[PDB]
Amino acid sequence: PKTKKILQLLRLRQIFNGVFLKVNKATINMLRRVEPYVAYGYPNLKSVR
Amino acid sequence: QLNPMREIKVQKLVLNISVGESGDRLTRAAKVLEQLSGQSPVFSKARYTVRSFGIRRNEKIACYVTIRGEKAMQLLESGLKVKEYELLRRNFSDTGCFGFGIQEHIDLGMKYDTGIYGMDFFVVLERAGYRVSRRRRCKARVGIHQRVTKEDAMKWFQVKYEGVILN
Amino acid sequence: AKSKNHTAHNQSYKAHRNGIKKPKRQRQASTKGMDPKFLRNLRYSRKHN
Amino acid sequence: KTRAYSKRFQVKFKRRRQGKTDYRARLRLTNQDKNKYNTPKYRFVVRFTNKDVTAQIVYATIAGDIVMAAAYSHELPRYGLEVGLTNYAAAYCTGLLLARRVLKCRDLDQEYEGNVEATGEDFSVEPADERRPFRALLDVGLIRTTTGNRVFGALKGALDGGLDIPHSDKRFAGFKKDEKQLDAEIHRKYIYGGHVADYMKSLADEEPEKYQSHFSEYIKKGIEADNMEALYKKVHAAIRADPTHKRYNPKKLTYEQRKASLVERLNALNS
Amino acid sequence: PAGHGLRSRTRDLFARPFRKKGYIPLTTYLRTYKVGEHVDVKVNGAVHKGMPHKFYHGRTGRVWNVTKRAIGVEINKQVGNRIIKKRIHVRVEHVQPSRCNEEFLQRKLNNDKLKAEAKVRGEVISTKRQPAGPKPGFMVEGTTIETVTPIPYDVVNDL
Amino acid sequence: GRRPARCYRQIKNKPYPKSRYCRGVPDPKIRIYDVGMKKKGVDEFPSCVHLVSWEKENVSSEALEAARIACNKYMTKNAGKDAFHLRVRVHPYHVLRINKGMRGAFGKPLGTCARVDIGQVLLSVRCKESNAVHADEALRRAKFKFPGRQKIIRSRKWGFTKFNRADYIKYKSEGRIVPDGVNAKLLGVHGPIAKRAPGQAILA
RNA sequence: UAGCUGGAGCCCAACGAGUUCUAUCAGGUAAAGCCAAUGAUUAGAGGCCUAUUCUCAAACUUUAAAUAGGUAGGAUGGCGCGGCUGCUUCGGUGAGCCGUGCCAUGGAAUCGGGCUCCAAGUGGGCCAUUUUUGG
RNA sequence: GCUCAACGAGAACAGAAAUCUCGUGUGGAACAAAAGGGUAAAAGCUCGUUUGAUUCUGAUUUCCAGUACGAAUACGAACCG
RNA sequence: GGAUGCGAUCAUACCAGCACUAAGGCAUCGGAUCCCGUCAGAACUCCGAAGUUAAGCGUGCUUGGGCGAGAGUAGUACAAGGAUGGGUGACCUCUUGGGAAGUCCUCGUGUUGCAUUCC
Ligand SMILES: [K+]
Ligand SMILES: [K+]
Ligand SMILES: [K+]
Ligand SMILES: [K+]
Ligand SMILES: [K+]
Ligand SMILES: [Mg+2]
Ligand SMILES: [Mg+2]
Ligand SMILES: [Mg+2]
Ligand SMILES: [Mg+2]
Ligand SMILES: [Mg+2]
Ligand SMILES: [Mg+2]
Ligand SMILES: [Mg+2]
Ligand SMILES: [Mg+2]
Ligand SMILES: [Mg+2]
Ligand SMILES: [Mg+2]
Ligand SMILES: [Mg+2]
Ligand SMILES: [Mg+2]
Ligand SMILES: [Mg+2]
Repeated sequence: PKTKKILQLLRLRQIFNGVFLKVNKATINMLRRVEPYVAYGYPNLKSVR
Repeated sequence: QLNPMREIKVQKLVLNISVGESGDRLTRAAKVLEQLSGQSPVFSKARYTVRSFGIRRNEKIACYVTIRGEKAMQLLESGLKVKEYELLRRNFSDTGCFGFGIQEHIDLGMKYDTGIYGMDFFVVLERAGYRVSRRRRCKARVGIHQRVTKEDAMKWFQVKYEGVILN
Repeated sequence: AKSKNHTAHNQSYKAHRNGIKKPKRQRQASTKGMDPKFLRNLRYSRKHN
Repeated sequence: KTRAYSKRFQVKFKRRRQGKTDYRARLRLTNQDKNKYNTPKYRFVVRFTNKDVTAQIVYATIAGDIVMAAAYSHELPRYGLEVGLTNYAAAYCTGLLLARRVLKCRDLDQEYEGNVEATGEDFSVEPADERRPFRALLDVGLIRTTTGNRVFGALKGALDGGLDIPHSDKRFAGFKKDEKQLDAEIHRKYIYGGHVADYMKSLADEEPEKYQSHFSEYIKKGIEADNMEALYKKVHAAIRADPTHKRYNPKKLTYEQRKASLVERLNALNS
Repeated sequence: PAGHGLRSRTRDLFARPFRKKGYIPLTTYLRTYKVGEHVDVKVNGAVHKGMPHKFYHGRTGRVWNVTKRAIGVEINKQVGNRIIKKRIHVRVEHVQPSRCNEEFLQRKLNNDKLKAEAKVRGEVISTKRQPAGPKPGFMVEGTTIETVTPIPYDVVNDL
Repeated sequence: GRRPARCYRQIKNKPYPKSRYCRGVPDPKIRIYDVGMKKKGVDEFPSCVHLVSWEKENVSSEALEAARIACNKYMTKNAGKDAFHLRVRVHPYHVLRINKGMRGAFGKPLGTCARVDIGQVLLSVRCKESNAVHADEALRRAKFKFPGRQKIIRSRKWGFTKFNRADYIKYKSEGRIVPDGVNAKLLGVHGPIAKRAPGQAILA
């Protein structure tokens, strides 16, 4: 249930869905709890565009 | 130190009589202390049931009295006279107190022909300032330099009643 | 025949279907149970406004 | 003692270890109803030393007690009383002086003038129905509250001064246990020093040698047993008129002094 | 009732802290509580009047009533589907003022002062907290660098 | 007789000591824990070997006594009754229950056993360096009495103390070790200065 | 009987949230301790005592986590001026409330639309990672 | 108002335990009862006065359906110790 | 640099053993008519002011015990999440996070309010 709730606040309700997250302590500790369910990194301009 | 406050005086003298039962013996025992002090003696109850001594709980078995002033000075003088001024080294406690016994109160002077009775003499020696340990407010210990120990108490008996400590 | 005695299994899932209901925050909280002195006095002061 | 004893010992409050405060009594004296909020409970603190009488109006805060007004016996010579500064009479004078001082501070002295002549019986200043009299609670401390205790002499003085102190008459000097009532005549005698004056008469005649040594400062000041009533009567009137670094101990040693001394002692044992 | 008494399994909960028994300090007794204030509930086992049930130990709530020797405290309790705002009266010995809004109360005063300056200067500002974020770039001078290496395993020194 | 040790080998329960709540507990089989020269000075035996358990399991009082006897007998015969000190380092404090259908199955005491973990020392032998090889053989014979896996480890300490040999000798030269049986307390820099003796007071 | 569910609606759109962050409370489980109290327990050393020493505890404990628990993070706030009280105070002294004029850039992140009625079925459960009792 | 268990040193009968005295004493005692908490100018012991173990209903807590009963707590309105 | 009264915190403040203190205040101290009080003016109470700093109180010292803060123990013990991880198992690895406690060593031994008052 905790993993289900966090992935709802990140809007990741489906597999292979992608979002942009801005970095701060609040968001990073949210991501650590759903680490096994997710892959993330730092995008570049080509990726964003 | 030769401070004039550091003089040893008798704080009080306690005469104990321990009969072990209640009845005419205790009442005649109490009267002897009435004669020798002038104040009503206070009885002491038993605290345990002991078959060997034949005493039950809360039974009047003994009586005693506390004397201070010149009266206790004269009683101690007459009591120590019965010993002919011959105490023992063991008789002195290390807190500055000593005692002895009297087999028969007839040697104290009173004829009392109440009966035949002895008594336990105990005498507390103290200096001034002992009030600090007995006053209600701001209780405190009396300080080692103002305390009476065995050395002073034994010296006090030697030079006041020309008494000799036996070994 | 013996049966099961007690379990909390599925009870918290049942409690979150209509997820835990917080009472409605109302201005003017009820004065019931307040000490009757200062309650009648407040009533008298309002009456004499 | 053992180190296990020290490890598990809990120290009492500091003023309990000093034997100066009954914390059960102080709790019931200072604890205020919570629906009275920051309204303070005032105390009427009366303390006797071997030579002085201390009277204070005190209320308690977090940082410590705060005094509203204080009075002492040793300042009574400024008004006219120089001897017997710890008897029932001077206790009455101290209580009267403190009561006059507080009423001045709160602008209540004119509104509440108590008994201006030390009546000698039970008194309570009647509330004026617009401004109630100042209310304080007597705090006696560790003394034993006996009948005729000087703390009730100061209580009587504060009552005559104009303060509202919840009390009874069962402990004034003069109350009879076998009759359950107070002798206001005997009380007035104590308030004006009659019990002391009777002793002087009961000493100047039969034992003049004891009389001189006992009441020495009375004689040296020329006070006689017949001037006491006028002396205390003038003091009460006078109070109601104008009631208003070389170091000698050692300091603690420093680290560089403590260790320097230690090197010398350790070598001395070693050699 | 019904299998468990009022103070059941409170052997550690209601015990006093170590070497902290005996007298109760005067600070406990002359703290001031008003309606709307926040207080923590902490039972102490020497005071048996006004004792709250063991559930409210360690909970923070609002003051809703004040009496002579006690205060009314409002505490949330989850009972199945919902939260019930429980209202209990507790003696002052088992209650302490809460610091759960101390940082908020000072910040509100400061935000008022900061927005006051923006009024004088004519600017528009935020005074809104922001979580800790990514650090900006920076340089470190050439200094000593210590080399860290895996250590060979030793059987004897394992214990 | 009694159940085979496999029935109680694994640590499954919470500790169940003999106490006021557990009564009627038969006594342990092992009553002696030190054999050989127990009253031997700390400066005599610098050699120390250990039998270290590498498993987390129960060890019975029976298995402890059998190992003690087997370790002891080889040492006395092949090295002398005077040349060693052997110490059992585990005490059986756990009570095993036996339920002698399933209604009211809580069991009565069966026996006592020790609860041991990985790295826990089971046995210790202190001797001289000339007999250190015989010490490994007696510990090797002892390990056949225990269930599971055990290792024999050459300790770095001097005898039964907590001091390494390189530092026990360094302290001894400096005059800073007072021998109390086998314990060899290392005196320091605290306590009354008058409590020390000329040569036994050290700054820092 | 309450909970879980459907149907009927109705009332509205700042309010919230099976989450984090900032701050602040509470705890005695793991571990540890016995060279600290209670209890158990091996051994020597020096003079019953002293200083050490091996090993322990669901119904022992000074210390004491991780994970979980509670609270708060403004417009339902604040400040003046003026009133009311039969409550409170020595006292406009306080506690509140009433009226009135001003102030309050929305007070961390992320996400997002959310009062009453009537009733059904259910009230044998089972399995798995981790913790855990009896055997 | 007082301080308990226990210990140390003392006093004819009287010793391991009869009664008295001084010193130490964080509770190692006691508090009807089981166990756990709690308490030292007390909540323990001794003495003095007493009947609040009283009247009227409300509210809250524990159980909880958040019903009842039992038990408890904080007020109010009396009358008392 | 001191005190006294009433306190706050309630050992950095306690405990043990030693040493010392101007002025003042405290205190010890003298007495038992009166109030009061006991077997006992010891205590409590009342009245005093001959003597004393002996005690108390205050301050300091000790390679003191305890208490408090550090460092270290130690990224150890334990523990949240993950693995179609290793192993016969007991258990243990790695990955994303949190993170203790004795011994040992160092340092410290109070701060402070209101009123009056001494230098
Ligand atoms: K049970
Ligand atoms: K084996
Ligand atoms: K520990
Ligand atoms: K222990
Ligand atoms: K049903
Ligand atoms: Mg089944
Ligand atoms: Mg069923
Ligand atoms: Mg009292
Ligand atoms: Mg029931
Ligand atoms: Mg099991
Ligand atoms: Mg436990
Ligand atoms: Mg454990
Ligand atoms: Mg249904
Ligand atoms: Mg009990
Ligand atoms: Mg009751
Ligand atoms: Mg006298
Ligand atoms: Mg002195
Ligand atoms: Mg120290």
